[PDB]
Amino acid sequence: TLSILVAHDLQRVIGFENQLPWHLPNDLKHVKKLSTGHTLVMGRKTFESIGKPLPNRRNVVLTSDTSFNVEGVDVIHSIEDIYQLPGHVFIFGGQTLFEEMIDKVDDMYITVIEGKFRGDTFFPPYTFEDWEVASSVEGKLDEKNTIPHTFLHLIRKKLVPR
Ligand SMILES: NC(=O)c1ccc[n+]([C@@H]2O[C@H](COP(=O)([O-])OP(=O)(O)OC[C@H]3O[C@@H](n4cnc5c(N)ncnc54)[C@H](OP(=O)(O)O)[C@@H]3O)[C@@H](O)[C@H]2O)c1
Ligand SMILES: COc1cc(Cc2cnc(N)nc2N)cc(/C=C/C(=O)N2N=Cc3ccccc3[C@@H]2c2cc(C)cc(C)c2)c1OC
Repeated sequence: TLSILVAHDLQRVIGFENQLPWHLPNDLKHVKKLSTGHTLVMGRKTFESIGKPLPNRRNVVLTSDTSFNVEGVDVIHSIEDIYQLPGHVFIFGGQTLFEEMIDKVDDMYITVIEGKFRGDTFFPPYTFEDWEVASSVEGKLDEKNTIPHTFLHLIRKKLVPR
């Protein structure tokens, strides 16, 4: 399976100055539970923002840098390399990789951050006419998680005659 994994706000903001605009620990635990034991594919800028690979999963970084080499990170240099990765592959970001892959993935795990943040990077527009809501689960709010959010699992709809 090839999946998108993303958090975006009410206006599809995903980042500001190479950081998540929001502080929401519950969504990082969501990311952890979905992607442990599988593969994350991310662009170079997204990797440098995190700074080190996330433990207990394959970390794949897409870059044009022939010199790129980080311990615990596998490097690919073209989009076509993604389809050769085994197992469940999650497209992890950022805007550039999302734009290149949104028309190719089987499904999307989207955390909708129910707010309006200042951003400089965005998830591409998409329509629920094209995507079936396999599940929609409201995140629970508490002391450390104060922004309403919704976990969506969207599966691409099949085009059928009538
Ligand atoms: N909210 C979320 O769920 C989420 C998730 C991830 C990231 N983000 C945010 O997204 C922002 C970064 O997005 P971004 O688009 O600016 O950067 P990005 O997609 O993370 O990285 C872009 C880089 O990836 C490499 N790349 C992309 N496509 C390629 C291709 N076809 N072939 C070879 N290399 C390729 C290039 O690296 P080189 O220039 O080294 O060749 C390119 O400069 C950050 O603010 C981050 O916080 C948000
Ligand atoms: C730009 O910056 C980033 C972007 C994204 C992309 C992304 C965010 N959300 C959605 N929904 N989709 C997305 N593709 C992720 C991250 C997160 C990286 C991070 O440190 N952990 N993540 C998972 C993890 C797994 C195992 C051990 C440690 C972690 C760690 C973490 C886990 C837990 C349980 C709590 C905390 C506080 C951290 C990121 O760094 C801020």
